[PDB]
Amino acid sequence: QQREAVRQLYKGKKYQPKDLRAKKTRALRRALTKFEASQVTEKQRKKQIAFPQRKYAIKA
Amino acid sequence: RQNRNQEIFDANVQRLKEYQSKIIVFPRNGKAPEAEQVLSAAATFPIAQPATDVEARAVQDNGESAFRTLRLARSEKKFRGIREKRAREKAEAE
Repeated sequence: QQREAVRQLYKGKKYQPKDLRAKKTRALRRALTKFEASQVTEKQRKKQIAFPQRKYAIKA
Repeated sequence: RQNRNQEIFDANVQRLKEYQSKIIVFPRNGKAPEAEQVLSAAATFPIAQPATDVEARAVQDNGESAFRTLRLARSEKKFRGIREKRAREKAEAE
């Protein structure tokens, strides 16, 4: 209960304490996020926008 | 890679033309029609070794006997530098 109350205290916030961050693993903390791997330069953004892999087939 | 042969230029172009004819390309927006895919394209555009001659042709002769040509080609190539030396040393006289 005290943990849940402290979570509601620290809610919606950055730098919540160490024993309430996730535990997952050392490597899968010290590594890249979804957004940070999706971060990509605008050059290649234009590239992937203008010339994307099209959905094709072969009969005719 | 750089093209310096026209038959190959033409053949690859022909393959591309066949491919563009032989496919249908969806939009980016979709509506995703039924496509009923093929597993491979190497089968349908097989690499094709070309013809060099039809089986039948008439004979013609030239009287060269087709061995002396090779022989004196060999001789000219191996004595080219010396024949050039003869030509140049008579050329630079006086």
